[PDB]
Amino acid sequence: STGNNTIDNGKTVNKSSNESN
Amino acid sequence: STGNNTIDNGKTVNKSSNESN
Repeated sequence: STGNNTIDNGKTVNKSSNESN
Repeated sequence: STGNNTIDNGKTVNKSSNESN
């Protein structure tokens, strides 16, 4: 908000599969 | 969003194989 009053909204979705043998 | 209302969307796909012996 100043003295126009800029607004933002964010989403991140981060799956990360893994395997090791 | 200001007081135009810029929007962005991003995707990254990062596989990383590995092996060691």
